Amino acid sequence: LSVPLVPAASAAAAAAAVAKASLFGDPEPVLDPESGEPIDPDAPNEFECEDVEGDGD
Amino acid sequence: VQLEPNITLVLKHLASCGAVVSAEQQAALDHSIPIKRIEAGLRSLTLWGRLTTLNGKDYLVAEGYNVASSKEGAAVYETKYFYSQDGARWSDLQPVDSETATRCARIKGMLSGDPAKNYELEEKPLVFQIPELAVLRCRVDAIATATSVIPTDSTILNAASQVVPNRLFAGAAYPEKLESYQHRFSLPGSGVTLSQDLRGTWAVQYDAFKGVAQVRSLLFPGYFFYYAANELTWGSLYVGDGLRNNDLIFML
Amino acid sequence: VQLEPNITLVLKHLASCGAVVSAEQQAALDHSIPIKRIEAGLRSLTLWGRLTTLNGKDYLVAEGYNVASSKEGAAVYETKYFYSQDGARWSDLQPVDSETATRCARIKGMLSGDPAKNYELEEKPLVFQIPELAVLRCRVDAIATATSVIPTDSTILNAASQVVPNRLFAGAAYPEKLESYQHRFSLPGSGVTLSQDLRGTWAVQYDAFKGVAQVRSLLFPGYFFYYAANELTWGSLYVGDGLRNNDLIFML
Amino acid sequence: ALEEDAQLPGEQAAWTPIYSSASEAVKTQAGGLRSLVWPGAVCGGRGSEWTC
Repeated sequence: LSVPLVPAASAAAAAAAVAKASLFGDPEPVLDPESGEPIDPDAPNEFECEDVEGDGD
Repeated sequence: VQLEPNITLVLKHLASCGAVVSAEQQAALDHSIPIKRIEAGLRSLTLWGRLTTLNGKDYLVAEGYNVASSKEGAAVYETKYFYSQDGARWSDLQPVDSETATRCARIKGMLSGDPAKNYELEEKPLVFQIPELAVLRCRVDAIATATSVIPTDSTILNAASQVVPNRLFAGAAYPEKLESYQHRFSLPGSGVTLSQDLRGTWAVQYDAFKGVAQVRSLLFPGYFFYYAANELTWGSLYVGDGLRNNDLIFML
Repeated sequence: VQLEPNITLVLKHLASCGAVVSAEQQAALDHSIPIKRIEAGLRSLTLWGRLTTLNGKDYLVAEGYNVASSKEGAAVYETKYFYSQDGARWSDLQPVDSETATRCARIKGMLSGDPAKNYELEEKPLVFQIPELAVLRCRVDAIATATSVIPTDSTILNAASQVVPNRLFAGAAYPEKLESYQHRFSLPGSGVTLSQDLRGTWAVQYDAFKGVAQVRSLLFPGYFFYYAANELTWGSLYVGDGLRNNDLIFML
Repeated sequence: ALEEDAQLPGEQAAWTPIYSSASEAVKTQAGGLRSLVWPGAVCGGRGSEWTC
C-alpha cells in the first residue's frame, strides 16, 4: 500500500483537531505582523459552572 | 498487523460511542480473561459485549475460539461463549436448540438480570418456560451473525485450508468506504463485503487526519467497530439490551 | 506485530513503575501528537519521556523520525526532538554542539522549569552561559544513547538497506533473558544485545502467566521498557530528572 | 509546617510544587508537593480529598 502522509480531503478533520487541541493550556500571545507589537488578549467572561471533571469521575 | 483485538485499545477508541465498562469491571477483566483463556485451552478469547439488565447487574459476554476453517464456502469459527456479572468469574453460555431459538426470539424487553429466571410463552394452550440464559445466548447469536466485522483481506487461507491472520496485510486503501470491511464468516477472496449488506444498515465516520474509522450498526444499534489505519488495529464491541431495530425503514 | 508504540498501552503497562502523566496532559497528548506529526512530515512520533522540574512545569519530550538507515555498521535514526510544558503546543529541541555538550554534561541538579534560564560555568576565569534547553537536549541525548531498547530481531534490513519493521516477527523466545532485547542502533543480525552491556545495569521482571516483561535501567533509573508477548507489543518511557546514577557499583 | 524543613544546597526549598493544569483559570484543579530529598514521595489534595 502506498498513500500520502495525510489525504487532501482532510482539512475539515484537521481544523477539528486544531480546535480541540487549542482547548488545553493558555493561548500563545500573537503579534501584529506589520507592526511587530503583541495583540491585546480578550478580557474573559464572568460565569459559573459545575465541576465537569468530578462528574466524569 | 495485530494478531488479536486488544481490549484496552477497544475501550479507548469506542468510548466516544458510549461503549464503556465500569472501572472495577475493567480491572477484573484484565485479570480474568487470561485465566479463563488458559483453563479453557483457547487460542483467542475477547470481550464481546455487555447487555444491560433491569436490576443493574449487566451481563458481560466473552467469546473465544481455537481455529477457523473453511467449510461449504463459509469461514466457520468454532466459537464458545462465556458470561459473567462481575467480570471475575466466567460461566458457560451453552448453545440453544433450534426449536427454542424461535421462542426466545419472540421474547422482548430488557433482560431481568437474574440467571435463574425463566419467561413464559403460550401456544396452541401449551405454555413453555424459557430460561433467561437461553434468551441471552440467542440475542448474542443474532447480533453475532449480523455483524462480526473485520477488515477486508485481513485474513487468508493456509495450506491446511484454515483461516489465519494475513500477516502481510497492508491496510484498507479507502477506510471511509464500506468495501474496506467484511463479515468474519466470509471467505478470503470471495469479494463479499459490507457493501453487499442491505443498503442503509451501516454508518461509517472516518477521521482522515488521525486515521480512525468507526463503523456503527444501525440494524443493531449498539454494535460499534473501530479501525485505526496508522497503527493497523481494529476491534468491535456490543453494548445494549440486545434487541433488533425493526423500525429502521421509518428512521432513515 | 505492532508498527509503532502506542502511548495508551505504554501508560497502562508502565504505570506500576510510577511512570505516569497527568490526566490533562494525557488528553492534550492524545490531541497534540497527531497534529505535530503531520505538520512536521514525520512518519513516527511518540512520547519519549517527562523530566521533572523545580517549579512544577515538567518538560514533556517527544521524539520522531522518518526513516532509519544502516550506516557504518549502525542503524542510524535521523531523529528530531520536541518539548512541551503543557502537552498541547510542541516546540523544537534543537541539537547542541560538541563543545557545549561537555559543559552541559557538567551541570547537575534538577532543572529549573524556565526555558529562558541559563546556567553558568567557570573555566581557565572565562565564564560560559549555557541555556537550559541545551542541558535538556544533552540529558535526553545521553539517556537515548544509553537505552533506546527494542526487542531482538524485531527490525530487518530491506533492499534499499533501510531498517524497517520485521512484520513476520514471531516474538522473543525467552522474554525473561536480556538476550531478547537490544539497542535500537544495533544492526539486525549483528548479535549485539543487552547482554553485551555492562553486567548489572539492567533488571528484568517477567510475569510468565500474563506474559509481560519489564526491563528497568539501573544506570539511568527512570527508564522503563515493557514487552507484552501474548499481544506482541512493546514500548519504553523515561520519567525523572535525567541524571545518571554514578554510585551504581556501591548500590548493587 | 513543611516550610520549616532543611533547605537543600543553595537556599532551595526541600518541597516543590505540582499542579494539575497548566492554566491558572481552570476552576477545580488539584495541588500538591513533591519531595526533593526523597524522590518518589508526594502529597496532594483536590477539593476536600488529599493523600500522601
